[PDB]
Amino acid sequence: PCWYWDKKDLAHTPSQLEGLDPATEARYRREGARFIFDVGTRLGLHYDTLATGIIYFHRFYMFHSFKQFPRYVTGACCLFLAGKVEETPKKCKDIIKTARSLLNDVQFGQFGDDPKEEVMVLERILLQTIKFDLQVEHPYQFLLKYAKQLKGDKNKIQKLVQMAWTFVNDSLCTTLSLQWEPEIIAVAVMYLAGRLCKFEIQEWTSKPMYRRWWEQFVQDVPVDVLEDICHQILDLYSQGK
Amino acid sequence: DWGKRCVDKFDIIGIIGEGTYGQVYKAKDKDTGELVALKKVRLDNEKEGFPITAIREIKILRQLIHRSVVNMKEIVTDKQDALDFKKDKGAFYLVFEYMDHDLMGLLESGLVHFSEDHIKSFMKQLMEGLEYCHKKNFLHRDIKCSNILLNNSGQIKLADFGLARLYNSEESRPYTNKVITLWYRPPELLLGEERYTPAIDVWSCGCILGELFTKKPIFQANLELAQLELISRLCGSPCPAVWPDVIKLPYFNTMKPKKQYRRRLREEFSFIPSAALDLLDHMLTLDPSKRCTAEQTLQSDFLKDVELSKMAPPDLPHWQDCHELWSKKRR
Repeated sequence: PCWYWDKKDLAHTPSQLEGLDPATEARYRREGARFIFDVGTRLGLHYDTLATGIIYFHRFYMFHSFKQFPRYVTGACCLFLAGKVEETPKKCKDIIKTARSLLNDVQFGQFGDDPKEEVMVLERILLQTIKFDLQVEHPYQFLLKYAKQLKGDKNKIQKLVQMAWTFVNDSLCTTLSLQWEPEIIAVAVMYLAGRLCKFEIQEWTSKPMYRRWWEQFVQDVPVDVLEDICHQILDLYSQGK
Repeated sequence: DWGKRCVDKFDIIGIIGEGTYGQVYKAKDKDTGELVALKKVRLDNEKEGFPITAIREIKILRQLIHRSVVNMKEIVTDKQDALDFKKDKGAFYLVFEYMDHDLMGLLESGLVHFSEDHIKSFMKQLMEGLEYCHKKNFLHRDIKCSNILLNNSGQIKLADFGLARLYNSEESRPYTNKVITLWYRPPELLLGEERYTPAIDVWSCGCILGELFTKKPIFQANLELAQLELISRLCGSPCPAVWPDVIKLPYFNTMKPKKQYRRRLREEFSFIPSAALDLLDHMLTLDPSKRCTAEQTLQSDFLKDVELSKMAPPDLPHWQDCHELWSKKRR
């Protein structure tokens, strides 16, 4: 199945078509996504485990409204599945201990009477909604594999991917996971981390004169598309880091 | 879009057994008529919900479509509480191919004796499925006779990927270690290796290769230490000579066999065909680095020219192919 939309079609989520302010969906999304990122690192979970739960979350609300499903409970459910999927599972008891703990007491009100049930029973439809496609890849993996094939000064690379990595963490709050393959997002954060640091990346590859260095990893990706991913991320630093 | 189809699509025949998560049923489909195995995933809340065993299986089998592996056809669900939802308690059903027997059941009778041409045929299929898994970086970590299925057509399929996990050579993280049934567990896991290799499955298949000839399991202890001696009593004792990197294993100097056995493998399995003994000798090496890989097992004199090709007679109609799913595996 396919999990990638073009920008023109994301203004047609079930939430918005039911008459929802787009600016508030982005709120609910950036909120919901960031929620998972914090709950996970507190439980001490792997970074790929964090990302799968987030990508599940973003994917779930492409077929459902935020009205019928409280933003904060779904995210907890997504992390629950993600733990089991990425083989870093936590009991649902331990996450609910984080549910009440790191969160506004009225934001916790989303879980209703029994967070366990509200999280556990929700898992049935979550699995169905993501069409039982449980393996999900991230820009993390490709970022390293590409940087290992870069031939130059290490402490420049060490700082290069150091900021490119953080950018992937940044991007998760947005629908980039719903827009581009993880490899192409990984190329984009290499492109961005290379520009603001003024590192010209070609000079470390087999062909130092082809400006568009990235085609050695991907195929026929235009510089236009890459800059689109970059801009969407720049708005994140413009307001919420 | 799995989990949308109805179980009413399937005519249930009977209960095969209680599985690792709920139960396993035999069933036919009213549409095609072909028979199917159903693994019942009863969802238990106030527990931990959807089991990882069912998750490992789904995640991997949707990437594994091969002739020698019982392939997951689809997933189906119970009824449809179109109202409320939240009332739940409905189960999910994993749909697989169907195999009548497993190697444990057949060999238990003491009636069935497989000719060398059959063992040549069975292993060739088994090592081709495991080679495929390892090529796609999946460890089975639960290979035993009861997990090796077989239909009347002679086709072998590897089953139960409920303990299977993805593997990378860069040594990312410690694994569970207490994996695989004790009888089919390699020496390195007995000594406490946490970051193990695909060569643990190759050991299990070797212990099965010996079982096809001796008609009985070649390593049969009850406790972990007693199992190590049984292995030492046959494959020789683990020591720096036969095995360079055992010293880096945790429970080595503590969990020792009674004496420093000389390797007695070719002596006790001498009745076995020459080239078959060559393979068994290799598949049961103590040092995992010097052990045989699945890719290599198919290049042995005992398996290299074993023609499973479906152009040579006889034509078997009841053989379950996978080029339907593999073609369909574009979407």
